[PDB]
Order: sequence, then structure tokens, then C-alpha cells
Amino acid sequence: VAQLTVGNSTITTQEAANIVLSYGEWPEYCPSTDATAVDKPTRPDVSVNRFYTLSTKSWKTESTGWYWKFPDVLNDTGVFGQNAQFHYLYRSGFCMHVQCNASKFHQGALLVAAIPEFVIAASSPATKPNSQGLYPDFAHTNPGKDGQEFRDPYVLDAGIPLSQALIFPHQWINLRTNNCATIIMPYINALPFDSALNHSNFGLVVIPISPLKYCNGATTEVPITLTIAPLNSEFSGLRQA
Amino acid sequence: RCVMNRNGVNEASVEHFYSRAGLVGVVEVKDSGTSLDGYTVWPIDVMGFVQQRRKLELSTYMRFDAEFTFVSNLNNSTTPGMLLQYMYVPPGAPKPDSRKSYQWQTATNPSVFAKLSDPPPQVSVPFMSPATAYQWFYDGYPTFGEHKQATNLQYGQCPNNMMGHFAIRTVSESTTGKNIHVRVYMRIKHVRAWVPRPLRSQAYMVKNYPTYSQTITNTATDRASITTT
Amino acid sequence: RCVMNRNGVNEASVEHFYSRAGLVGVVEVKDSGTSLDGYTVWPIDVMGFVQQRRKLELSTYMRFDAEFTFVSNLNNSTTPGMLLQYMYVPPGAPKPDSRKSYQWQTATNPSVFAKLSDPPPQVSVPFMSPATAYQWFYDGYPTFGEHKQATNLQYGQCPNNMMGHFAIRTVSESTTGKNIHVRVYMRIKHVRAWVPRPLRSQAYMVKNYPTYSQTITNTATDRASITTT
Amino acid sequence: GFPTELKPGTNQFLTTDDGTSPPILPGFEPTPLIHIPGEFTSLLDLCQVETILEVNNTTGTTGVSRLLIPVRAQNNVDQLCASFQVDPGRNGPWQSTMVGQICRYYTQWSGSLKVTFMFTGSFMATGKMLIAYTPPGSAQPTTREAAMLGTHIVWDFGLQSSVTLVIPWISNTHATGIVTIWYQTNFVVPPDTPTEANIIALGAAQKNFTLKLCKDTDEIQQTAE
Amino acid sequence: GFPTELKPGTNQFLTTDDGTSPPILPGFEPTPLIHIPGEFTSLLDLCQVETILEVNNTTGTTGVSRLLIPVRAQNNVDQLCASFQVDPGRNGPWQSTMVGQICRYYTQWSGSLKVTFMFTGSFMATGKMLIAYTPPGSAQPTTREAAMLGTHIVWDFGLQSSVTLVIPWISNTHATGIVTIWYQTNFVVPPDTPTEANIIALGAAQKNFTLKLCKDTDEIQQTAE
Amino acid sequence: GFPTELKPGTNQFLTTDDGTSPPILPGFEPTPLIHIPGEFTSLLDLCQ
Repeated sequence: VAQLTVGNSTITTQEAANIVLSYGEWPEYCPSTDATAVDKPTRPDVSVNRFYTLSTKSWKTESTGWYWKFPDVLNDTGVFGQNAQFHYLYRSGFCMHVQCNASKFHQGALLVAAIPEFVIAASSPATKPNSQGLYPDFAHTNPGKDGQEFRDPYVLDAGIPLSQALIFPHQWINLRTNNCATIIMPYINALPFDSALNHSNFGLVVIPISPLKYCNGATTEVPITLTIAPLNSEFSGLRQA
Repeated sequence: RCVMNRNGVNEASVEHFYSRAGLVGVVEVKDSGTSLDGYTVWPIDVMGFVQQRRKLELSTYMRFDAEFTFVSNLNNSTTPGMLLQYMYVPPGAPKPDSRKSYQWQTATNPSVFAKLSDPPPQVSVPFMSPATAYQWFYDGYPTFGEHKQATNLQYGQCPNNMMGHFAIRTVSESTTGKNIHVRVYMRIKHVRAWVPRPLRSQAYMVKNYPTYSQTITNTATDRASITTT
Repeated sequence: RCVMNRNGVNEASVEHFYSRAGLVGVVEVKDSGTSLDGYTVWPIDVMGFVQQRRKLELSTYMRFDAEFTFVSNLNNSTTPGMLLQYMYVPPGAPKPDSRKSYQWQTATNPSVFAKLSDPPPQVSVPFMSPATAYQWFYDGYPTFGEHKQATNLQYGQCPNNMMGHFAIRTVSESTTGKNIHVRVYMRIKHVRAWVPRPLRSQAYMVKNYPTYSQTITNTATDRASITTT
Repeated sequence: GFPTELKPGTNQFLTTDDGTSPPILPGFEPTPLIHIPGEFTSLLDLCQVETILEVNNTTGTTGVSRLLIPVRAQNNVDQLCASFQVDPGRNGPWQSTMVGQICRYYTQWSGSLKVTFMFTGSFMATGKMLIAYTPPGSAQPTTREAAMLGTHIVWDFGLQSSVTLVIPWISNTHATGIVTIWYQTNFVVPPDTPTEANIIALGAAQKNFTLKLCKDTDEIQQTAE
Repeated sequence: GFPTELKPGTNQFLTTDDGTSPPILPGFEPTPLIHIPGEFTSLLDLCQVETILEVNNTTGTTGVSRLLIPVRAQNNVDQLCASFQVDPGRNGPWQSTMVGQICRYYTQWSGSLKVTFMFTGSFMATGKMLIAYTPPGSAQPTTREAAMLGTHIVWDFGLQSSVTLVIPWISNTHATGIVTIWYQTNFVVPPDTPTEANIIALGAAQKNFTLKLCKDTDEIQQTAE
Repeated sequence: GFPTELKPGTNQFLTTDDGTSPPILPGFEPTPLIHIPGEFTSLLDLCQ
């Protein structure tokens, strides 16, 4: 157990850093392109690239899971939120640390996966012609920093089977063997930079495969803490507003 | 019964998985009956059929050049010497709206003149996206501003996937009275794919959206018990 | 939204700006009804359409070889085995005046015999000017003497731009009763341009003259105020 | 000109011929290719990724519950906990896997598979399960002893919560092995800890796994989309 | 003869294929090419030539008056003198430029633009204007101070009568930046000299400007010519 | 293009011509050839 200090943020985590590197790619600064050869995009320091600890979700017996769209999960949070709200172009990797605080008498398993271009699907009762029930509302496509509970975790709310979600950079949280998942996701996009407010590069899902179980007397909800650290963030086109 | 030898590793490559030009659109140049159009405009859609859509959505980003082949004939399968014009309308160019529209003469629209009697015309469309790869999944909004629209369309619709249109017409002066069926075959070439994804399990409800029905279908067929085989 | 990368410098070259063979003339070999001509003479005009005229007038002098392609067919777009004669009448040579004129046999007139059923005949016309480059603008008078003619025509009309004619006919003995539509496509090759000019802003009124209407149209669309966006 | 002679097969369109077509847009420079992380060039690399087996594909089991092998305090020992055939391309628990779905896109495949089992009970839970693999051509064992006599793994999930069983070869062309899970011991728990748990089975292919003869899958059906 | 096989695409006419046609006049020697001054080989060289922006493209303004940004003795300071978006290919002040007209012949373009301002008041006239450039995605500033807080140039036309503002990037594919001119100071003049002047805005592209995908312009329309 | 001239015998099918046809299944790797005893390559070996 150690204490990682990045900027003014300090988290308590265990050593040996069993980290999942998404696609074996470390987040790196984009090599200076032609659009960046003239403006020299802003590379903020540990002031922005610090640890952001979101509100903890309460994993209960009937919880279906949660997901966070990541360029969006920090759009209204601190100086990273400021840089995202007031720059035209954005590019960043992320270190995501999902931690559970469960006793040895709790049981369950979480699948923590980072899904690039996690396009959320709507679940309509019938095919109606271009109705509201055909598309997810903005509250579901960009749930913000509070995340969104899965409606149909079996299909990832996207029509793809959850059983194959392991094709994405993933990590198991089996309460009997570990309670921390660390996924490092580089910037993955068909463009070097993009709009932090419009496009969500990826979503981080935390889905209970094995439901949480406990006997009477234990804490009825296991807290799930998500700590986010932007890595190699870049911004361009600063506005004033 | 059993094959103790190993097969080839090349048949499982992404390049080979997306090879073999397949039917991507069946357009009809109607020029008879109640529709004397004499032309048709086919927006290039790699995901017109759910089979190819599911195969493509295995990957998040794909970059490829496409070879299009036009198998055209009449309703009775005959191929007389009717001259057709297969005009490729690149992204951002206006499409024709009539048989004799001015857009048919636009030199910047690559056009192929071929008769039905000729072998199927065949052209190569390069990688036409402003991005470095096509996106079959775009978790975002192409617009700019807040997106609290009631019917939240435009979500997930990547604008960079536009490959253009194929406007097809006879080079007639008036109606010919013959409908022409054009089968557009597209071959994916030099395909490179990124970020593999789970293959779609729920039936596709609509095009351009991953919407699935409320009745979830299990990925696996049912058994009697967990112990039966 | 934004493309932070640089495009190619070659798509903006003069050679590429004038590439892509385009329709320069639509002639009809009328051989039916009230016009039993059986032939037509098309004077080679690079500026038949205002789009190409405006593109060419971007430059003052241009030198290029031209590849002509003839897309011929009947009114119903069919291409039967009718034999056509595409005779190139070079500058200074007399043109035909009848279906069976003696000028059709002139060996010094390069002639192309091709049936409608054949692929479009295609020939390369070299740079035909007595000057070292064509002139889309000739601030002068080709005549010799004083030019106080009342209607001051012949002003600005360069005689060196004559590229010849394309006399097209069926090789029939009498009238065939079928009109043939020939679409002449011309490709500019090895183009070299000199002295760039402002692109024409006023609508073209007549051919061969830069005459514009008395109602000047502003180059830019109007705004509400000089401060609105 | 140069004397040629058209052979049979001219003017035909093959739909698989790797011909050369002229580009409609010569000189058009496509968007330059920048590096995108996560490029995959072979579907075998996807088949080698462990994905959850839908072993509990039983009638009435819905949603994520189909991905869990329920393990509970048994009144009788040596009972069969769960069984499933090692057949990625066929209907059954392997449909939910990436390898099982990719095999649907091919006609023949052969190679070794791996099956990982994750015990998801409490840390205080302990006991032994017997993971037995029956080769093709043999019916699944009827007793825990008959399973023990073959290829098996005595999995003490009190010690290690994960175990991997390598299936040596499958080779489903256009019988099959069977994996059985037996209660070697009872489900042992101290007081105040759940007496029922779940096993998550994850299936994948090994690096010797190969595919052959691309074939359009039947998992999807074209309708009025 | 030599065995060949006609492939799909034979007999087609592409209208963009760089084929080889036989010359109708072999042996014809064209007029030998002599040197003519002023050869241009790239339209980018024309886009990089400064041409007058029709910034005063307002209703009622006719003729050359549309090319002038009127500057006069203001009763109030910090007023907005003029504004225009940096969008060569779109309708507006940039239509009157060479770069704006050439962009109409293409589908995509990107690069940096330069905008030169010429003050054409009397030599005795003096004062300061604030040339502010707002990046894309931001509304034009509402006050001179908000403009000062961004990229701007305090232009003292009493000292230098010409100033150049380099727009870093535009990239209009198939929002946009905004240039605003603010009265930093009043229009100062001695007696017997005109209290109203004009600014001439000249727009051009930089050497990193590129075009893509030739497209027939819409600035001209074919009619009964 | 390259000037050619179709000679008599074009479009004919000979049924004995050792022509070259395109494979319907390019990239298809057939089952690798293992050794089988008793290969015969000439009918004369059977006549003997």
C-alpha cells in the first residue's frame, strides 16, 4: 500500500500497480501537426492532470451497473472542466481507478471495461417512425459526472452482448481476490483532436456480473469509487465567454 | 471427423475477412409506368444489409478503398445496347434531381458511360473521409451547442462517413419505357480496422442507430438444464 | 468540424484545375423530320458553357493539347450499329455543306470512322494556334486599318484561338430517319497558363464578348449592417 | 496490333476477383493515415480474447444471470454442478463468446481452446470443485469418480479463485468434448457469509486456433430494417 | 495470339481517366513554346495574393463603396467599427477576394489566412483601432474590452497606415472565426482635415493554405447565353 | 491503349486447351499434402 500524489490530490492505493494498458498504448502527446504547428496546443500540468475522485456509487444487490462517458464525465469538474468548456479542440488519455470497499463477507464480481465510442442505444417497445423512443436522451448519452445506471446491462445498453465486452480493455473486480481496477486509456479517435463537449471518446462501464451478496448485518451497499486522472491532455482554441 | 492439422492464418486476417465484393445496394432506374424518372441516385451505404453492417461493426474505425461494380440489366435479365451514365457524386457535391439536370454535366463528378451490353463497369473509390478512418460508432453529436432536443436524433451519426452518391441514368432524351435494375457490388480494399467490438447480438431495428427492441433476445440458445448436453 | 492537417498541394495545380474531360458541346446529327441533313459541323469551342468559360478566363494565355471523346447515341439512348464519320476539319480547311459533300473525302481532314455500338471514339488534338498560346483575352483588333466601325464588332476577337471543326455524319447513302445526339467531351492536357486574371463576376451576356448587363451585381451578398454576422 | 485472343472467362464478373479498377478521383489525396491505438489485423487475435460463456443458458434464466454458474451449499456431494460442450461454432453456451461468434463466420476451424473459471463467492467461502474435460466421442461422466478418472482439475476455490482448463483440440468442421463441473467437496462457509456463489466461465481460443472458408453468419437475419 | 481477358470496365468512358488517345494530326509540329512572363502553375499562388475584402457588403452600398470600411469621428468610443467572419468559401465579404473565389472551386480547404488593413485617411488624422480576431466556436465580442482580452491588435493608424492580422486556421469543410474592428480611441484630426476616413481590408491565404476536391463553382449560372 | 488484334480462335472453348482460369476462392489454402504410400504417376507402371 502506498500514496500516489499527483498535484494537490493524494489517493490511497496498493502497490504492484496491476494496471490494464488499453491496447498496449501509453497516452502520449500528439506529435505537432500542421494545425498545431501554428497554435502550439496547451499541455496543462498536474494542475489539470490530477486525480479526480467522483461521487461513489453504491453497489447494491439489484444494481445493474454504471457507465461514464469520459470526455463528458469531467466537463463540469474543476480546471479540467474549465479547459474542456473553453477550448475548441481537446485530446487526452485517462487513468481510471475503480475501487470497491467491501468486507471479506461481501461477494460479487464487477466487469470494469473501457469501451471506445460507447454509443448508447435506445430500447424501443416497437419500431415507430423516427420517434423519441428511437434515440437516447442527452441524460443517457452524456450522463455527466454522476454516471448512468444501466437499463439492460446484458446488452450494454448498446445491442452488443455483455459477455463479449471483454474484447475491450477490461479488468475484473472479484471481491474475494481484489477490489481495485486500473485501466489506462490513451486518446483513441479518428482525429488528432476533437470537441470535448460533443464527442465522448469512450465510456467506462462498471457492471456487476456476479450480483452483490451478503448476509444480514453486513453493509447493504458496497461503495464503488471512481478516480480519474487525465494523462497527456491537450487543448486548443481557447475561448473567453 | 477431426482435423488434426492447422488451417491457414491468412483466411482470418482482417483484409480477407472484408474481401469478396458483395451486394451493397439494388437500385432501379425507373423509366416506365407511373415513374418516368429515367434516373436514380444511390447514396453509397456500406451498411445497407444487416449482414455487412454486423461484419463492419466488428470494428470501431475502418479505413479502406472501395471498388464498385455495377451489374445492370432489364427486368427480363436482357442487356440491350442502352447507354447508361454512372455518375459518382462526391461528398459535398449536389446530386441530380431530373433526368436532364445540369448536374449530369458537372465535370468534377466522375462519370462512367457504359452500355448494358458491356461488362459491368467497375471503378475504385478512394478513402473519402475527412477523418483518418470511417467511424461505425460515433459517441457524440456532430452539431455544436446543447443537445436537449426532444427527439434526440443526430446522436451517434458521424458526418465523416459520407462516401458520396452514385447517380445512374439512361442517356436518353425522353422516357425509354424500360426499367433498369442496377446491382451495386462493393469490394473493400486495403482495409485497416481499429478497436474491435462485440458482434451485434440484438436484431437491428433501424438504420444508422443501434436501437434494439425491448424484448431482449438471449445470446445463447436455451437448454433444458445447466447439466444437460 | 476542423481539419488540423494540410491537404495536398497537387489538387490546386493548374494542370489538375483544368483536368477531368467535360462536356464542351452537344450536337445533333439530324436526319429525320424537317431536317434531313444527315450531318452536322461543330466548331471546336472550349467556351461553350459559362462554367468552363469562367474557369478558362482565370488565365490570359493558355497552351494545351486536347483529347476529344464523342459519346453518340440515338434519342432513346440506344446505340445501333450505325457507322459514323467524325471528321476533324483543321483550321483553314473548308467544312462540309452536305451529307455527301466532297469535303468528306479530303484526306488532309483527319477522319474517325466508328459505329454507335463501339466505345466512344477518342482523339488528341494538338495545340493548333499560330501563336505560342491561346488568348482568352485579346485587347486589339485582328483587322488592319482604322476601326471606327459603328457597331465595333471584331474587337477583342483573337483569330489564333481557332482549333477547327468536328464535322460528324452518318455514312449513309440517303436519309436514315434517325437523329443522333453526339456529346463532345474535351480533356485539357499539358495545360500551361499565363497572367492570372480575376474570375468573372458579372453574368455572361453573349459569347466571344465580355459584355455585361447595365445592372451591376455585387460580388458579395448583402448584409444587414457592417457589424452583423 | 499486338495479337491477342480472348479466352473463356472474359467479360465475367467474379465478385471475388482481386482485379484492378481505375480510380474515379485520380490525384485525390485521401486523409493521411495517422496512428490510432488498437488496430487488429487478424480475427484470431479476437478469438484468443477470453469472453464470458453463457453456461447458464437455461429456460427462464434471463439477462446477466445466464452468464453465472450458480454454486450453492449442496445437500449431496459429488453432484454435477454444470456441464457444457466445447463447441464454439454451435448453438449453446459458446454463442456468447467472441470465438464462438467468429466461428460462425467460418466453415471449418480447429485448435486448442482455453476455459477459465472465476469463483465469485466471499473470501471466507471455501471448497473444492472438480473441473473435468471429456474428450470427443465419449459421453459426459455420470459420477464424480468417472470424471476424476479422466482429464480433470481439482479446483480448490478457497485457495485460488481462478483456474484455467486448456481443451487440447476441438476441430468442428462444416462429436465434441464436454466440460463438467462437480462438487468435489461441500460449499464451506463460516457464519454470516452467503452460502451460494457463482462461477463465471470464460472461453477463448489458443494461438494454434485457425479458421477457414469465410461464410456469412446466420446469427443475424435481414428483415424490413 | 497473346491470351488476354477483358475485365470489367472495358468500353467505359470515365471522363476523368488520363488515357492515351492517338493524335489526329501526327507529324504536326505545334507552334514552338516561347517564354511568356507571368506563368502560374498553382491556384494556391493566386490564393496567396491579397485582394480587397468587400467588408461593406451592406444593403444600399453600391460599387466601390462596398470595398471601404467607413471610419468617422465617433460620438462614443469603444464602438464596433466593422466585423466580418473569416470564411473565404462562404457568401459574404470574402466573395470579392481571389482566395474566396478559388475556394468556391473546391470542396475542402484549410490553412492560415492573412488580413491586411489599410487606413486611407489624411496624413494628419490619427487614432487607434482595435483589430480583434475571435477563434471559431466563440461569438463575436460585444464590447471592446472583451475583444481586447482575446487575440487583438491595437492599431495606431497615426503611426502606421497598414497592419496585417494573421488568422491561424480556418478549415471550412463541405463554425468560423470573426474579425472585429473597434474604435480604441476617437478619430483625432487637426482643423481643416476630413473627419471621416476609410479602411481597406485585404484578404489572402498563407503558404500553408491548401485546397481539395475540385468542384464546379456556383458563382456562375448557365442561361441562354 | 496497347494495340492488339483478335486473331481467329478467340472466344472458342477447346476442352483440351491448358488455359489459366481465375480461382473462385483466392486465398483459400487447401488441405496440405501429406505423404500417402502407393502414388502412381504413369499408367505404364500399371501395365507392367
